[PDB]
Amino acid sequence: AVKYLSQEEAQAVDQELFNEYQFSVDQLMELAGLSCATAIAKAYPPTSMSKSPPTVLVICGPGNNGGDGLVCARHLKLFGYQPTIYYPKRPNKPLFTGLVTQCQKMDIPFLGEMPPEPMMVDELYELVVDAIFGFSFKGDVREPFHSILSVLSGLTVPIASIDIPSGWDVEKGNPSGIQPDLLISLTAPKKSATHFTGRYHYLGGRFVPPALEKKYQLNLPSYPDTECVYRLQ
Amino acid sequence: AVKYLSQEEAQAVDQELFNEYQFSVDQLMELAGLSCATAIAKAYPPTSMSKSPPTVLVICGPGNNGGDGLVCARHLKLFGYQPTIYYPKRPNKPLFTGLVTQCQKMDIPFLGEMPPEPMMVDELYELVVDAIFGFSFKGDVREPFHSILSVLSGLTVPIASIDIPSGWDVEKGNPSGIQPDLLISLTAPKKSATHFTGRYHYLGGRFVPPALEKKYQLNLPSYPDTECVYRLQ
Ligand SMILES: Cc1c[nH]c(=O)[nH]c1=O
Ligand SMILES: Cc1c[nH]c(=O)[nH]c1=O
Repeated sequence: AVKYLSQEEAQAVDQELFNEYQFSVDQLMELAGLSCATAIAKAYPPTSMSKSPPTVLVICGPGNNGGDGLVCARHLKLFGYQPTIYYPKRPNKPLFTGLVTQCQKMDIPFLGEMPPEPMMVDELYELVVDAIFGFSFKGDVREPFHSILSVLSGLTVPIASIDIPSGWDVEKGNPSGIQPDLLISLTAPKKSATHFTGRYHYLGGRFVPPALEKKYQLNLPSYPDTECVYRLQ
Repeated sequence: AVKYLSQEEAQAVDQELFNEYQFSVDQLMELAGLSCATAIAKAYPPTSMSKSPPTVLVICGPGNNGGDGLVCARHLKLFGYQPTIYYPKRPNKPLFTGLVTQCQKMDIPFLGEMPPEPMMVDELYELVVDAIFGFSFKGDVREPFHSILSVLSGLTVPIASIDIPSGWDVEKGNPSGIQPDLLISLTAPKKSATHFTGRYHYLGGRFVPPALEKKYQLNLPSYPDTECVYRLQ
């Protein structure tokens, strides 16, 4: 049975990865983003969708979860989805400026505003990716994300969350928060994951050294062959 | 029919990727390395091998092909191979120091010398990955790579080459050079690829924007589902 990580633990593992093992931030994010794009394509394959190419809104927050979202948007386009991104708060750091340019030149469009009504999102986007807040959230949630989350909580189309459903307390969840259909837990699941009631839970981020998985007793499942995702439960 | 690129063309496409599209070097290398690890696992799956875990020597050169090799070693270990690396000439740049530490802490060992006789390599390593020179080679080939290539040309176990078989002229090949069993062409094949006579030719590096594939008329095949490799011919 895979370990579900405290916020303490998750912070520690993440910090080993960057300092002790010296993975660069972009390397880990590229693998995370790919895992996400991959989970989405397995859960919601293109052939199984009414639109062709199937359309997807990726909503990216102001830190690393946002960046996973950018990577994810990009691999989705390659897997034959048609993504659109909303990215309202963009850290001005080469990592993020690069990701934005990549998507831009992939003709992945960045909206200037969130569609203000649940219905409009529903009509335009067959699936929505919540790439807003991640495991290091505390929060608490400022604008424009409060009003964004609030639009999301009224959607009828599925939500895919990266790592944590944004708006949820990282260990305790949130009974009134958003309720996604797919959760991609990166590295290993966080304790908020026990409150998850969607259909698809996937593990992603196939880059965890054995020595580290042992040290924290993560008990990761065996990813099949060369896959970067594993369907849990 | 996929385009086979001149060295001119390949240099140009590569430079669009980094300048115009602003992919960072590590992002592209992580995807390349993964493609390689993946081609190897599909061509030589673990179950199909006499040793368990199956063993692999990754020989890494002094530039980017070397770095793809480091990434590749690492994903191989994750896919259940047991790799060993020989990396004699290491650029002292954070990118490469990071890759070395990652592998080190994965318990992937870096040999201090090349086993000097073809037979010793054969007895220890079921497969050898040629991660030495890449598409920007001119060369010409200095030590210790000359004596290395020379050891390789006497092997009985298969060779997997990344992008180009090292020692070959990038467009014209090399009749007396090494003769690999697997070639992983990254991005798109180079003209040396027409001289390839091994069994496995895979395309890798699933990150080519449509606008760029169109501008250079690469005519890439369709990668299946969420795969990062495609078997050619
Ligand atoms: C440990 C860790 C690293 N990176 C993530 O995105 N999530 C995690 O839980
Ligand atoms: C265009 C190009 C980029 N990167 C590579 O490794 N090989 C290539 O041919």
